[PDB]
Amino acid sequence: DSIGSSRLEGGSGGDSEVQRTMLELLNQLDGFEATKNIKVIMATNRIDILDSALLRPGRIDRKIEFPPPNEEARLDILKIHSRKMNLTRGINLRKIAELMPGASGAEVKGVCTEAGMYALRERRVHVTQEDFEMAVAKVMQKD
Amino acid sequence: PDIQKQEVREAVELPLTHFELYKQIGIDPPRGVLMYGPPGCGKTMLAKAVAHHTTAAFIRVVGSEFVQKYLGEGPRMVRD
Amino acid sequence: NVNVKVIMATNRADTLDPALLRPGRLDRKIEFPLPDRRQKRLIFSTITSKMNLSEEVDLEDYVARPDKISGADINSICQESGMLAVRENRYIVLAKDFEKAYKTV
Amino acid sequence: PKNPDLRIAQLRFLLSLPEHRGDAAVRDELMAAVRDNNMAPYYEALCKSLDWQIDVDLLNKMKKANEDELKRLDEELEDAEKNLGESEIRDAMMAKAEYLCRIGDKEGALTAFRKTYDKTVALGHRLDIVFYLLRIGLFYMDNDLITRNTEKAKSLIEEGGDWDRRNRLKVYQGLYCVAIRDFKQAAELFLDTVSTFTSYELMDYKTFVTYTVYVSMIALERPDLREKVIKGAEILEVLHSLPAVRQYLFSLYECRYSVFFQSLAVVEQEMKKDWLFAPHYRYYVREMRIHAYSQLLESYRSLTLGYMAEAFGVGVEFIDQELSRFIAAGRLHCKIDKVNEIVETNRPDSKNWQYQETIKKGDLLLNRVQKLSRVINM
Amino acid sequence: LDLFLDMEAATGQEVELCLECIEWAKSEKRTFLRQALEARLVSLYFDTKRYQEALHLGSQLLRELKKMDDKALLVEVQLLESKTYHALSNLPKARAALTSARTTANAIYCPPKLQATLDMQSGIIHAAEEKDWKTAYSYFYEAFEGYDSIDSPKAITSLKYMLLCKIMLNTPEDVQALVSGKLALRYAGRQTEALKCVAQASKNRSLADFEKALTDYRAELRDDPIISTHLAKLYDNLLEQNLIRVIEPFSRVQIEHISSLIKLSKADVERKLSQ
Amino acid sequence: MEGCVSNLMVCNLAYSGKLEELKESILADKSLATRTDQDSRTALHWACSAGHTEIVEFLLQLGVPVNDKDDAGWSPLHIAASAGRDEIVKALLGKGAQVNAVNQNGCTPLHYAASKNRHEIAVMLLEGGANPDAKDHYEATAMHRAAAKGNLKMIHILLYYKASTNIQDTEGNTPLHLACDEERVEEAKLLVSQGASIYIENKEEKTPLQVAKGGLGLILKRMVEG
Repeated sequence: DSIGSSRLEGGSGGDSEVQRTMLELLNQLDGFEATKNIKVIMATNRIDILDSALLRPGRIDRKIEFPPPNEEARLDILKIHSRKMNLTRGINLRKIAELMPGASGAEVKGVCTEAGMYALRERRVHVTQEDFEMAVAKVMQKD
Repeated sequence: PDIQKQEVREAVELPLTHFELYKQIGIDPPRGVLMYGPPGCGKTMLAKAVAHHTTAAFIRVVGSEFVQKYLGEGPRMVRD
Repeated sequence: NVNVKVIMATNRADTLDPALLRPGRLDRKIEFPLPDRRQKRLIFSTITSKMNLSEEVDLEDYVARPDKISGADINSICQESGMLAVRENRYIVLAKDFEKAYKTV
Repeated sequence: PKNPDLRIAQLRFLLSLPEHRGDAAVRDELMAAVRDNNMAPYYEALCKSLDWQIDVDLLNKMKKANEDELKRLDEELEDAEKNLGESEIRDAMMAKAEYLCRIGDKEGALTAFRKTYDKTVALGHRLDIVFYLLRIGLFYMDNDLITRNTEKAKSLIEEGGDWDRRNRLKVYQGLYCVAIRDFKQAAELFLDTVSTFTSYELMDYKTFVTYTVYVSMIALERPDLREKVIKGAEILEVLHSLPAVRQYLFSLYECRYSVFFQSLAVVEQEMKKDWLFAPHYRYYVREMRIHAYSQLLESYRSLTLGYMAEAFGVGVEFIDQELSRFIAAGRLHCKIDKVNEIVETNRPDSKNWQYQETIKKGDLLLNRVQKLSRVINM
Repeated sequence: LDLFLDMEAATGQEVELCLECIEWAKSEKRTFLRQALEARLVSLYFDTKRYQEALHLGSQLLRELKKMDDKALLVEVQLLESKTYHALSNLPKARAALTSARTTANAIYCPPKLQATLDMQSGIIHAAEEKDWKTAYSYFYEAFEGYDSIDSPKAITSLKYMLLCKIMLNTPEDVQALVSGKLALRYAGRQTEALKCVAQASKNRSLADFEKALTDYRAELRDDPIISTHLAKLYDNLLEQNLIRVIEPFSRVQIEHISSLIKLSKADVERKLSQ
Repeated sequence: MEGCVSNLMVCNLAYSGKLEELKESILADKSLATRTDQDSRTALHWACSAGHTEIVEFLLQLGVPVNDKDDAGWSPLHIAASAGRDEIVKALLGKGAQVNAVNQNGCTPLHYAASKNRHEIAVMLLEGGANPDAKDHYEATAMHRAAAKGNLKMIHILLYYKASTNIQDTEGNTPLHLACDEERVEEAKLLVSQGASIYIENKEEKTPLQVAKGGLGLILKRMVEG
């Protein structure tokens, strides 16, 4: 799963090497099976989904829609992210989870990972709602 | 062995000379500065601009010197 | 708990890998495909601040025409104009050297 | 506490001994007696106060007010107790302990601050509690007790210096170094005066400057002054507060004892009648005198009695016994001879003496290797 | 208000009248008016040599000024802030306020009155620490260009500042070259004569004559600014030159004999020496 | 470094602002004012640049042509507008100088008048019968630069003459787009309330609503429908 940096000229072929690798791997799996419980799960944030659709013109695939920041899906994973880092009991996650729709769920993780740094810089042992709010503002400054 | 230079300024010289202010406003200073586009070059003009605006240690890159026959030198170099 | 500054440079925004652009790292993202009037005015202002300016030099045509046709390394072109002005033909650099440096490269 | 009642109760020193200032002192003591539950402190200080005629009147109201407020704090504590929360019980116990500092009960404050010490989620809040012990520690003027929690909280910080936290702590260090006679090691403490602001919790800014001006002017020599205060703009900004300080600095820097001895009375009167600065009023005078004498005798070898008497504007008979005492007891320079009726020194403290500076540590090392030889075989 | 303050009469009721003006402006709810009245008021306290309420109300003014529009108005009060901090002699805050004023006034074109005052003050700031006399001389030069022929006192004090900062580096030749000019000849007066005496005492390397310049002309030098400390610094500098000149070859010699040439008392001499 | 801005003596004298030596030069030789430098300019241009009224009034009294241009086509009126001097403009317009004169980029003096933010100069220039709807080689009016430098009063006095806001740049960017790019709320709301069409699309096919950020285009559309 790649958003960061590529040449897209020679890098497209560089990725095409890995695509060829998983291609021949799928050719081995389709060819025969030595043992069960063998699967592969990939991810793509870009047009390389359609490129994979070009490499796999409707042969073997499993399609699952993945909307960014769906909601109820934001809450539980926000709790999961709140398990590792220190968080008080007087904070409301609902509205701060509902404060960033229509964009993505990565903004939430950004808000969290930053809130850790915010709490460390403000010398706080815990994270508050105002921290999450300001973090939301900061991550919405870019978008 | 007007908005661009202001945003960059606030993303460079303001975090440099101001700490406790950022602690008061509760805002973490941005580390990165991003550029884009084929016509836009940058990478020089802005660096020299910051160099003239603020006086400090600046590190300019000659490209990648860490790619060699020895792969163990790189991590130690960037660590140094 | 440390003092450092790291800035990034990239040509395109579709640049693709799992390293640099991961959310939570870069707090500033600026797309700059086609430089506007204000940015040109400022970037010419900072370069006309140190170097000797002139009243005959117009910033209007240079804030206009490059908006249509945009080249790279503006400061380098200005330095080339400095190489045109190092010929000791004229004391104060004018729009002639700039336009010449623009049409040549 | 952080209330002005701390300073009001800190004025008890000048309220007690002198009978001259015992009017306004007991006046604003009685005036502030109705604030921040001052009943118990002035009840204990009642021996230095007036009769029981007007005293027992307010006691009946203050004692029931104290009980009501305390049982209300207990009620709030019970409301916070048996419930889910962290900062609630912390702030409740903290405020309760603050009121326990207001009444002046050290035991209740001790056990309360101990409980909230055990309830500390972080080292920062712990340091806040420590400071809460320090502010009342200034009133109780304890020594080892206030240094105990600070020495304990000294290690394992890792969060770095904050804005008003490290600053206030630095101020506390300045204060406990005002109490102790340590100077040279305390010379780094007042360098934070740039970031210091007005504080109503312990001491005012101008009062802090007024307190540190003594150690800065006396304990620090001219190179130290030029390196710190003269180069700095702080004293340049705060000299406009009072005309006295500027004159005291200029007269000493220009080595003029004429106006210095004239204004010396004001310095002496300002030196005494102070809470923590009282026992040291004997030391600073002698130290400043011997420092001035050493400074004047530094660049001067043979001194006539006339120019000296004109410079100091004082009799020769007094500086006679003065210097005579500063020979043996003072131990500053070499022997002075009056045979020529003119002061003439020698002071071979440079060449051979620089090499003779190690003979003391050498003899001590000799005794110490005699100790090392004493450990041998048994 | 300005025309009333230019008269300089009964300054006691002036401040109270200004307070009435501020109260009235607040009564009619005019922000810019009361801000201007306070901007003049802090100048009044600046002329009253009171650095407390001027800096306090000045700061309180800055707080509401930074939040609002018209950044050009901030340049004035920040300049006066640099002035009063120069009176309090504080380098970092005055330099920071100066830089802030520069980056504030960079976009907006300032009048020659305010613009030249920036460089004029900056020159004194750089002359305080005595880092580089050239840059300072440049600042006083541009300040002279801005203060040129607007008013007589401003011009004569401009050339006064020029001759001062240029005599800080002790070159009387350029002083003569400047006073030989016809342009500065019409701006000449009793002010530049003392400077000519200083330049003469510098080129002749005379002490007692410089003391005479500090004697007869002190009636004037009475209104002399804080630069008098720098003047005494130059005096003590030349004094140091003489002291390391005539004393050095003599290992041990009579003090009255070596002071016979300088024909001055040995008191201040012994004081400075021992110092 | 600094020095003479031109090789000619009369030009440097006009730039230095010496009245007596210049008058003496003219009285000595009348052909000195007709001379041309390497910059193809005369003493009149440097005199208008210096901001001296007496000199330019004397020259205009002598009857020197105001239509004289350099290699870059700069007119004395452009220099006068760029200098920010009212009296010079009064003199030039008083002598009947052409306001339709164009420079290398074809920018009218109104552009430089709005660039230096001079209200009086702009008003006096537009009073002489000048056309606010005139376009340069880049096909842009003074309203563009006025909205770019964030001048409300300039656009206001430009609208006092009922100048059309429907002028389209060759790039496709209307003054409203520049008003949104400058993030000026007052200017945007004003221009929109004046009947400016928001349906004009550029070469990038970007509506003015998408140009502004922070929901400014929303309240702009609110002002349109309202």
